[PDB]
Amino acid sequence: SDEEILEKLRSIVSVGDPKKKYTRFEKIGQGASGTVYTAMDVATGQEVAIRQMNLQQQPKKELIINEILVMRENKNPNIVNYLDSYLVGDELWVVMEYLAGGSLTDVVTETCMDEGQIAAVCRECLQALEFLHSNQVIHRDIKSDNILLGMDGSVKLTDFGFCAQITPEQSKRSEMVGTPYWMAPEVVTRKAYGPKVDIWSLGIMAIEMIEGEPPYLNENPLRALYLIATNGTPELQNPEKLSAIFRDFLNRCLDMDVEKRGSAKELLQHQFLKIAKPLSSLTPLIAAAKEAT
Repeated sequence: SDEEILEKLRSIVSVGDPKKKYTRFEKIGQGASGTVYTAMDVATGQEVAIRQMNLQQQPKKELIINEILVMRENKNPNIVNYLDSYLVGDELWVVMEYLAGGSLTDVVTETCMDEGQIAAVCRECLQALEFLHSNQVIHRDIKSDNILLGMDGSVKLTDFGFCAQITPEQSKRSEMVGTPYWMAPEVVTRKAYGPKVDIWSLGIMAIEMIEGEPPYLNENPLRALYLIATNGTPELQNPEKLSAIFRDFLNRCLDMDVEKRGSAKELLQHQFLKIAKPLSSLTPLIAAAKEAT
């Protein structure tokens, strides 16, 4: 009930108006997710990202409540920090830390990452996934667009609008929520998928870092899914150009047999991650992609 939803949100949020706590707002996005602004927390100095949503015109308010509750109880260095929330009438405000280095998408479409840089990003993403999976949370929409970067090269996962919480019982999901091009075959070829769908998506993200886009980006999403389900593990355009350990890492992330596919815990031990360069090695790419917008 819209009424119950407001009472639930009322219990979650901090009290009052945020217009006092933040100052130099600046409107960025304005999609259907609500209006996003950059602003400054006046008491800590921290620059933040604030999403304002008019509730009565928000579709699935339960997903928003789920998102806040999951973020609040699953804080981690590799996840964009959820800071606070406020409700002013039917206006809901969600405050997140702001990362000034844009997203991984900007980097893969505007620059050329070397293997040491790719290994670093893959490691940081796997750290977030091991943490989430160990806490029974499946992100379900892993893709470069959901990987935000700090100017210092910090790598953090965001957008928990489609996550799932599982248990011993209800250990598998079946709802199709992810972005087509990054979806694991089992999301389609069957029902009941588990945490490893995020590992598959990470593998597609690695392909993005190598080739600039996920396989089949050129195709209608509807056709991509059929291809993903019928072609299975994607073929690289120039596999010979990659080191043997990077090819092995990709093979483990993109295996068709879910049981065979690596888990986050297993992949954090992979030798490909050991060639990772310091995260600050990403700063030049981030700066280049920020300028080339």
